[PDB]
Parts: sequence; structure tokens; C-alpha cells
Amino acid sequence: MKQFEIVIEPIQTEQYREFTINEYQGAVVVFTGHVREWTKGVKTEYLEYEAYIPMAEKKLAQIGDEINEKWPGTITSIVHRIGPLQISDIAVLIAVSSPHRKDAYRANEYAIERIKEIVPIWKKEIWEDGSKWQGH
Amino acid sequence: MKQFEIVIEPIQTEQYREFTINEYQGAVVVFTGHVREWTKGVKTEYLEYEAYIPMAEKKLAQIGDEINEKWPGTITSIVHRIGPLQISDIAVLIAVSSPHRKDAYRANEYAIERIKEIVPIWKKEIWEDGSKWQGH
Amino acid sequence: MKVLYFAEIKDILQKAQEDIVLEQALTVQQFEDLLFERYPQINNKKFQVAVNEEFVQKSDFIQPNDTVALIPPVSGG
Amino acid sequence: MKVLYFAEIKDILQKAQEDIVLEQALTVQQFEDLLFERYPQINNKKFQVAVNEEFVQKSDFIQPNDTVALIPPVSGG
Ligand SMILES: Nc1nc2c(c(=O)[nH]1)N[C@H]1C(=O)[C@H]3OP(=O)(O)OC[C@H]3O[C@H]1N2
Ligand SMILES: Nc1nc2c(c(=O)[nH]1)N[C@H]1C(=O)[C@H]3OP(=O)(O)OC[C@H]3O[C@H]1N2
Repeated sequence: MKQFEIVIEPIQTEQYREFTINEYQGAVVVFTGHVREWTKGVKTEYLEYEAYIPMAEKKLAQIGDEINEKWPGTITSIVHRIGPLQISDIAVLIAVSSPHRKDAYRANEYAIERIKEIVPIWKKEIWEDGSKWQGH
Repeated sequence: MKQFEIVIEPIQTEQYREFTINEYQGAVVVFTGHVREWTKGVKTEYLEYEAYIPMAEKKLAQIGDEINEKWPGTITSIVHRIGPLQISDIAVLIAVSSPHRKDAYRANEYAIERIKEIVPIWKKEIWEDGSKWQGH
Repeated sequence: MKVLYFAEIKDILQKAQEDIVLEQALTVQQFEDLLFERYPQINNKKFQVAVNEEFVQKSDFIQPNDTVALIPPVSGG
Repeated sequence: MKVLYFAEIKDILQKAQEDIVLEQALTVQQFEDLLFERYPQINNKKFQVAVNEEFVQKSDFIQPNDTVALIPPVSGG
């Protein structure tokens, strides 16, 4: 298990909490992004994720550095899955430990916003009658 | 597992995430509170939580309701441990799922705030020189 | 009436609970007066009172068969 | 120079990489220019360019040996 990783296997979640804990930390926040079935109108069959892997892994490492700078005392771990994901599968997991609770919440929310901004990962939404790569 | 529970036994964590998941939920945020050895120079040997169990369980469910009120679509689960707790042991876990990520983070952070405010639970800091019950 | 004690008050009073017989109902205020005349060593300690697992005001009433709980400043999480 | 395509561009172009011989170093802008002439069918698609796994300005140079990736709007998480 790397601190920052792109994987093809289902994400084993609890080991990421463990990585971030030590005696100085009193808080851990874990965020998991799951595939939703319904509603921008027509039901999602599944999601296909792909990545430019080495650079994607680097950009995740970079977000960890930004978090260390902005919130010292934190430890961050991030993993993203690729390939076809089913309804409710974990696409992404972010774990941030910290001495006190607020930094953990802040750094964790920072991470997910930065992933959506700078990491070369792309999702394709497939449904019965078609499919389309997403932007933003 | 109860959705809102006080436990003596070590908290087993993955199940609380799983309780909150369904096809509508895009994000789960889980907060764990861990016993800290060092607090800005000060050394903790161990902690000792006690509680007014039936009231504390009522009050935790009341927070679930408040969250459902303020962030419709959320599912929430909360467990708090009592008794003597060692360094890095999980004293509290808070799991919130929501269709969207912002509600998940907001709702989780509200929950921990409210627990510190209303729920009848008390921690006793033990150090090598003595001990003391904490206030706010 | 079952009185319950927790945290520092449990420690001071050297007891976890007790039963006080009440002939008639009385206000939370009158209950505190009773408690402090019995236990001057806790007359300077902060707490809220819970009657049957809900927080109450000083003008609220305690019945003889009620359960009452002295809730010192909470410190959960 | 190794060129890497992803997402919608990978699908339009039916391929994930190709090799393109550059006589000399080109600015990012010139390379996009070359790409649109070579591939009319993607000149309405938005992308940044990454050289050796780094984002770059349009006036930065691509060396003949560099690896160049077309990064469409990202949709991770
Ligand atoms: N030794 C020691 N460890 C602690 C706490 C504490 O009060 N003493 N608070 C617990 C909390 O409720 C949270 O408080 P906090 O200040 O939000 O920091 C994170 C958590 O740390 C926990 N770990
Ligand atoms: N079907 C589907 N599932 C998804 C996302 C999505 O866009 N479509 N966004 C992913 C995210 O990155 C997070 O953003 P979000 O959409 O704000 O909600 C939580 C997460 O849901 C995730 N799961």
C-alpha cells in the first residue's frame, strides 16, 4: 500500500486510517466517493474511470504536500480506483489525521476539491442507451 | 449494531460506513476520535470515559434528527465507546452519507460539535502525576 | 426518586446513586436546595439536572417516582 | 516524441499513443497547431497539454524526446 496510489482492485478501506494514526493525532476524517445510480434524469448503469497513471499518482502526492504546508501536523493518504465501477463502489478515498478535529475536516475537503481540479483522471458515465465522458 | 449506540467493546469501524450507504449516496464522511498521547507538550497516560447511557443514546439519535432536518437525504450513524481507553483507541465514530459531498462534510462536523455540547458523556484525563474530569 | 451522580460529583459524594423518598412533587430549584443542604461539599459545582432523561428548567417539577440526574459540564468525544 | 491521448480524444482518434518525429523543439502552441492540422476532427475539443507529466504554458518548448499528453477537462473523484 502506497500513501498515494491508483489501483484497479476494490479499495480496502480501514488500512488507510491506520496509516495516518500516531500518538500525536486525535482526529481522523475519511471521505469515500461512491458511484450513484440515479438522477441527472436517466439511471447510471456503471462508471468507467481511466487515468494517466504516473502523473495522476504524482498529482495526488502534490496535494499531500499542499496539505502539509497549509495544515502542519497532518498526515494524508489518498487512493483512486480506475476501470469499471459498479453502483456504490468506492471510486476515491481520502484519509487525513490531525492533532485536532478542524484541520482534519479542512484538509480532507481541500483534497477532494483539488483532485477534481488537477488530477488526470476521467470518468465515463454509461447508461443503457449511450455513454459520455464527463468534464468540469 | 445499533444506529446510535454506547459500547464498552472496541469499535469495529467498516460496518458504520456500510450502514449509511445506498444507491442515492455519493459521499460518506467518517470521523474517528482517537485518544492522544501528546497535547501541546502535555502527556496523557490514558483516558476514562463514562456516560449516562440511556440518555446519551437518546441525545445521539436527536442529533441524527437535527441532521436529517438541516441536510435532507443524509443518513447518520454514531457510536461512542466508554471505560478505560488506551493511546490511539477510537472513542467516537461518526458516519454520514449524503447524495453530495458538501452536506456529508457539513453534517458530520455539526454532529461532533453537538456531541461536545449536549450528550451526557465525560472524559477523565489520567497523567502520571494525577487525573481530572474535563469540562469544555 | 432515584438520584444519579456522574463524573466529579460521583467522585466527591463517593457514591453512584441513591433513593430519596418524596411525599409530594417539588421543583428542580427546591430539589437543588435539598441536595446542597445534604451535601455542602458540592454546593459550588456546576451541573444541569435531567428528569427522566431530558434536561429541565429550575421551575420544572420533579415527581416522587421520577429519575433525576446531575449532569456536570459534558466532555464527550 | 511520444504523444498520449485520453478520454474523448482517445476515442475519436481510435488510439492511446503514437510517435511523431520532430526535427526540432516546438512551443506547446505550435504542437497544438500541428495536431489540429493532422487531426481536423478534434479542433473543437478542449485540452491542456502535459510535457513529461507536468502542465505547461503555451510558449513552453517541447523537445523531440519529450512525452506529451493531451489532458481533457478532468472529472476524477
Ligand atoms: N488525551 C486526549 N485525547 C483526546 C481528547 C482529549 O480531550 N484528550 N479529545 C478527543 C476529542 O473529542 C477530539 O477533540 P479535538 O480537540 O477536536 O481533537 C480531536 C479529538 O481528540 C480526542 N482525543
Ligand atoms: N455516478 C456518479 N458518482 C459519483 C460522481 C459522479 O459524478 N457520478 N462523483 C463522485 C465525486 O467525486 C464526489 O462528488 P459529489 O458529486 O459532490 O458527491 C460525492 C462524490 O460522488 C462521487 N461519485
